Amino acid sequence: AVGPVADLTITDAAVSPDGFSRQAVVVNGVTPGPLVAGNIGDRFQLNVIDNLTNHTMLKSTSIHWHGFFQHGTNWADGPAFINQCPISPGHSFLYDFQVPDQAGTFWYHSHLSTQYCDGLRGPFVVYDPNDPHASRYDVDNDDTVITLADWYHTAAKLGPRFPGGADATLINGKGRAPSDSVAELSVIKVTKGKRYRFRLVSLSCNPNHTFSIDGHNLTIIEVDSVNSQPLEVDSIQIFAAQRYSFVLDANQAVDNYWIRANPNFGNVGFDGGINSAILRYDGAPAVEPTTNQTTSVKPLNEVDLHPLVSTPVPGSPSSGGVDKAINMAFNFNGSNFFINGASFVPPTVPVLLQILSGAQTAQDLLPSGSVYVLPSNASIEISFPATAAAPGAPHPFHLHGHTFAVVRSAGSTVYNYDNPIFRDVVSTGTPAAGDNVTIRFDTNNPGPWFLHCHIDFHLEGGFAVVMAEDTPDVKAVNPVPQAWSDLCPTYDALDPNDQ
Ligand SMILES: *[C@@H]1O[C@H](CO)[C@@H](O[C@@H]2O[C@H](CO)[C@@H](O[C@@H]3O[C@H](CO[C@H]4O[C@H](CO)[C@@H](O)[C@H](O[C@H]5O[C@H](CO)[C@@H](O)[C@H](O)[C@@H]5O)[C@@H]4O)[C@@H](O)[C@H](O[C@H]4O[C@H](CO)[C@@H](O)[C@H](O)[C@@H]4O)[C@@H]3O)[C@H](O)[C@H]2NC(C)=O)[C@H](O)[C@H]1NC(C)=O
Ligand SMILES: *[C@@H]1O[C@H](CO)[C@@H](O[C@@H]2O[C@H](CO)[C@@H](O[C@@H]3O[C@H](CO)[C@@H](O)[C@H](O[C@H]4O[C@H](CO)[C@@H](O)[C@H](O)[C@@H]4O)[C@@H]3O)[C@H](O)[C@H]2NC(C)=O)[C@H](O)[C@H]1NC(C)=O
Ligand SMILES: *[C@@H]1O[C@H](CO)[C@@H](O[C@@H]2O[C@H](CO)[C@@H](O)[C@H](O)[C@H]2NC(C)=O)[C@H](O)[C@H]1NC(C)=O
Ligand SMILES: *[C@@H]1O[C@H](CO)[C@@H](O)[C@H](O)[C@H]1NC(C)=O
Ligand SMILES: [Cu+2]
Ligand SMILES: [Cu+2]
Ligand SMILES: [Cu+2]
Ligand SMILES: [Cu+2]
Repeated sequence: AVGPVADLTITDAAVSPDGFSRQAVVVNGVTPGPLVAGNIGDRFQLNVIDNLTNHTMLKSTSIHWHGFFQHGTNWADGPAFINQCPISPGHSFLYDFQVPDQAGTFWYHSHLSTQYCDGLRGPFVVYDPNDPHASRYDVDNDDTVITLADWYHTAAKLGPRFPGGADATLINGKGRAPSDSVAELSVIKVTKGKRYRFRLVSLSCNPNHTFSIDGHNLTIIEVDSVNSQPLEVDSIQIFAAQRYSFVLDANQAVDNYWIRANPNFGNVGFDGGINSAILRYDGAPAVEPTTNQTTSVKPLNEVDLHPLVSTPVPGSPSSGGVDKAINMAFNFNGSNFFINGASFVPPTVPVLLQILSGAQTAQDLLPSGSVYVLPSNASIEISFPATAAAPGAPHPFHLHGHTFAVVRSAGSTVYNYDNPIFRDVVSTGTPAAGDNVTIRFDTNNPGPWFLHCHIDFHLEGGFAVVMAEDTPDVKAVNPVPQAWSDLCPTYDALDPNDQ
């Protein structure tokens, strides 16, 4: 792992994770990029060096540190034209922030167009030397991070606007496309008798994945950086951008066992060993498993998750017992997504720069109809009713700068004002189940924070809004470095083909 103080060099390279060679966006030579790690309390100084040369995958870039509150450092959050102008090619920029009050499993990714889909994405872990779950496992390290990624043989800007699924699911950066079932698979080495904290991170641009391990159950103890009550399951459906820690007891027979991550669409199942990797106990031969999959009889259900430590829900025990309730009505017209009649188009001047330049009201802020001004020190409820009007369901919505209470989960008609799980990416379910997924949070974090579908192609088609939280305090609370002030002039000076 690198960090907390590190250079991250962004370049274009040839990679072949599934044996097919293509140009991708890589981080210190690799994709998924390297694990960034620190401890709770750390200051991170992550120097992002943009040495990109390929305009099709974008020569400019911007990195988001997914799940971090970034309190007082809203300028470092990453979304292009919300929190900064992109870094320009040939330049570097220092993201410099603290993580005083969080620990768990995160990730980092480009937040410029669909560039993370082209490879700029990797895992990010913040350890707790007082982790309340430490008694449950023996091993937690670089090799117990498990990444899932959808991989495409055509680049983001070159294929369909809304791809019908990936060529290959990669697990720790390797996997098979169904045409070449010879390509090397990832191996996750375990040792009989040891308990492992596996940190499962979905780096997905689009599909969700139903993750299982032949012969083993999984005890979930963390959900998107929030410590849970331990929950034993035999399969986990994990949506783009979500994270779970699970404990795996390596107390079965020394052998090879299939690791399975079946996407919701694209190449499904496991023929040829697609959608798979290998759990190899030490001593087992260097061969593919021959285990078979059994029916999941205890699948994860989000409603079954609860915080480890009692965490009151923001507001009061009633539908709309909050200071401000916002409903998000979805639409789609074949090319673009809309929220409450507005398809997001990034503004010329980043929302944060507009605020620092005096714009504190929805009337003054751009894009018009896409920015919701929130009062300070208030409870907020947001509902995302599933509708046939928004194909590509279930949409995993993400709120930057906050961890929220999921008061109503997909596939559940029930509202939990008592002990609902908190997380930062939530499936908004389907119109088939009449879902009306609802979240709550408190506005104690001044700044503009993106709220958007985490299917990158949908974000790109406009499926986003901005929550402009406590705009009158943004300037005082988030002092900006000169390097940040320099971004927009430099970017705006670029030829459009060097963007
Ligand atoms: C900027 O980044 C973008 C996004 O990735 C790059 O876009 C690529 O554009 C090229 C050229 O326009 C496209 O090439 C097409 O590629 C396909 C598939 O190619 C792959 O499969 C081959 C078959 O086995 C194999 O030879 C290739 O290997 C080479 O390429 C890789 C990757 O760079 C390299 O690592 C290797 O060393 C090899 O050099 C590769 O694995 C190919 O089939 C296409 O050909 C049909 O296409 C044309 C028109 O129909 C025709 O002339 C041919 O007869 C052929 O039948 C074509 O060459 C490519 O698909 C794009 N990549 C992606 C992921 O979308 C762009 O290249 C980058 N620019 C720079 C400067 O690198
Ligand atoms: C992961 O979780 C799943 C679900 O919780 C769990 O599956 C359960 O496994 C047990 C294995 O103990 C299954 O029950 C067995 O079923 C067989 C077939 O009917 C019976 O013959 C077994 O009886 C023998 O073994 C018992 C000990 O448990 C003796 O008490 C008994 O007298 C017999 O000798 C036994 O009942 C159970 O049905 C499943 N439940 C399902 C599928 O819902 C699985 O074991 C867990 N995996 C791991 C590795 O922990
Ligand atoms: C999903 O829940 C939201 C939030 O409760 C609902 O929107 C509210 O509906 C009632 C109408 O009976 C209004 O009084 C509230 O003011 C609404 N909030 C709005 C529109 O901002 C929504 O109706 C529910 N939708 C579905 C499909 O169940
Ligand atoms: C969908 O709406 C967008 C944004 O308003 C518009 O520019 C686009 O042309 C529309 N597309 C179709 C297919 O109607
Ligand atoms: Cu994200
Ligand atoms: Cu985020
Ligand atoms: Cu979506
Ligand atoms: Cu985001």
